[PDB]
Amino acid sequence: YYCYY
Amino acid sequence: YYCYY
Amino acid sequence: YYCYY
Amino acid sequence: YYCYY
Amino acid sequence: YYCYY
Amino acid sequence: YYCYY
Amino acid sequence: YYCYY
Amino acid sequence: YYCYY
Amino acid sequence: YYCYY
Amino acid sequence: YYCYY
Amino acid sequence: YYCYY
Amino acid sequence: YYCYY
Ligand SMILES: O=C(O)[C@H]1O[C@@H](O)[C@H](O)[C@@H](O)[C@@H]1O
Ligand SMILES: O=C(O)[C@H]1O[C@@H](O)[C@H](O)[C@@H](O)[C@@H]1O
Ligand SMILES: O=C(O)[C@H]1O[C@@H](O)[C@H](O)[C@@H](O)[C@@H]1O
Ligand SMILES: O=C(O)[C@H]1O[C@@H](O)[C@H](O)[C@@H](O)[C@@H]1O
Ligand SMILES: O=C(O)[C@H]1O[C@@H](O)[C@H](O)[C@@H](O)[C@@H]1O
Ligand SMILES: O=C(O)[C@H]1O[C@@H](O)[C@H](O)[C@@H](O)[C@@H]1O
Ligand SMILES: O=C(O)[C@H]1O[C@@H](O)[C@H](O)[C@@H](O)[C@@H]1O
Ligand SMILES: O=C(O)[C@H]1O[C@@H](O)[C@H](O)[C@@H](O)[C@@H]1O
Ligand SMILES: O=C(O)[C@H]1O[C@@H](O)[C@H](O)[C@@H](O)[C@@H]1O
Ligand SMILES: O=C(O)[C@H]1O[C@@H](O)[C@H](O)[C@@H](O)[C@@H]1O
Ligand SMILES: O=C(O)[C@H]1O[C@@H](O)[C@H](O)[C@@H](O)[C@@H]1O
Ligand SMILES: O=C(O)[C@H]1O[C@@H](O)[C@H](O)[C@@H](O)[C@@H]1O
Repeated sequence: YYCYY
Repeated sequence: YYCYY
Repeated sequence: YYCYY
Repeated sequence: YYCYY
Repeated sequence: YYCYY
Repeated sequence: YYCYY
Repeated sequence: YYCYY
Repeated sequence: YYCYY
Repeated sequence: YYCYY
Repeated sequence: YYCYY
Repeated sequence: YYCYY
Repeated sequence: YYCYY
């Protein structure tokens, strides 16, 4: 799960 | 904002 | 599953 | 908002 | 259990 | 995608 | 328990 | 992704 | 890679 | 949603 | 590596 | 969300 804000 | 679950 | 808001 | 499941 | 994709 | 368990 | 992905 | 337990 | 939604 | 990489 | 969201 | 590496 990786988020790039 | 993009998330890769 | 990847979402691009 | 587009999601690619 | 109900999922709404 | 939202699930309600 | 409800999750909103 | 937010879950409300 | 297998996902079970 | 469970993924097994 | 297995994740259970 | 629990991951078992
Ligand atoms: O675009 C970025 O700044 C960063 O994005 C992340 O996903 C990459 O792992 C990192 O190496 C990049 O520096
Ligand atoms: O359009 C964007 O900003 C981003 O969209 C994501 O899906 C791509 O993985 C990333 O490389 C892009 O920078
Ligand atoms: O790395 C991936 O498998 C995917 O990552 C997503 O962000 C991109 O939009 C998609 O084109 C790629 O196929
Ligand atoms: O990468 C893909 O297979 C698909 O991704 C979707 O977002 C595009 O609308 C579609 O035209 C592509 O064929
Ligand atoms: O919100 C919706 O569009 C739909 O959501 C589903 O869960 C309901 O069973 C269906 O009757 C609704 O039309
Ligand atoms: O905020 C949303 O888009 C959705 O969030 C879900 O939890 C609700 O069951 C659905 O009726 C909403 O349309
Ligand atoms: O039924 C429930 O407990 C919950 O279901 C979720 O989808 C709604 O977003 C939340 O407002 C409700 O409190
Ligand atoms: O229902 C709740 O207690 C909480 O649910 C969260 O999603 C809301 O962000 C928060 O403002 C509420 O206080
Ligand atoms: O557990 C399940 O319902 C399903 O899980 C999938 O991964 C299997 O390919 C399918 O044969 C099963 O019926
Ligand atoms: O605990 C669960 O509901 C699920 O957890 C997953 O990791 C298992 O592959 C699946 O067979 C189970 O049904
Ligand atoms: O195959 C595996 O290593 C693992 O796959 C997961 O889905 C099961 O929940 C876990 O008990 C197994 O040890
Ligand atoms: O398999 C393991 O080592 C561990 O996996 C975790 O998910 C269990 O909560 C923990 O009790 C086990 O000891």
